Amino acid sequence: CDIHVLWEWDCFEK
Amino acid sequence: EVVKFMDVYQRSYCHPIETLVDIFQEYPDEIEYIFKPSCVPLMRCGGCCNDEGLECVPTEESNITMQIMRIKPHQGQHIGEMSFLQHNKCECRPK
Amino acid sequence: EVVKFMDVYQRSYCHPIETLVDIFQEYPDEIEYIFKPSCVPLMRCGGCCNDEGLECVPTEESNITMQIMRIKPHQGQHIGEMSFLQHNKCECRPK
Ligand SMILES: [N]
Repeated sequence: CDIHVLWEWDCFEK
Repeated sequence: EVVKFMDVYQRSYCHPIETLVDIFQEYPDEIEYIFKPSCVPLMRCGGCCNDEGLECVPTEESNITMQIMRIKPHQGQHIGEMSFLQHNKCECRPK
Repeated sequence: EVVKFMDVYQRSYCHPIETLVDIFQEYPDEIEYIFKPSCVPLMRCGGCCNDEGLECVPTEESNITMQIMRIKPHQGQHIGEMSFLQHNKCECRPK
């Protein structure tokens, strides 16, 4: 989950 | 009746968004004159990034030309072309 | 290759437009928190009235609720509903 790119869901929950 | 998280996060993430800009904002040295319209719609990078250390900056730009009216006091009415900077692509980068 | 005057005038004239607003501006009593996303898209009055004697103000408003992620020190990551003010109608009115 790179910080410079738009995230998907799993980047937030885990 | 409640916007779900992923819809909000994706809709607000750094991207080009139509922004209404006052022409004096772009060209402060022309505050002496009167323009019609006084503001123009421009695509400019907007939104937030995943971290406060990053910022939404353009990675592709271009000029757009619009028909604007300008008039000086007690003088003739002019209509002509004015160019404005537009943002075509945006990315979250270190500031 | 040129936006025509009437097109520029209509699109820039006072009306509700999708604006990207920082949550801190809307919840000043919660500036301790870190929000994700840190900004939300909201309908807000924007544009110009083409007369220095007039400004673009909301004449009708409503609420919208969104899922926002919240965290502060001594606390873990929460997800909660936050309500925001939206502008449904705008008109040009004396300053
Ligand atoms: N994670």
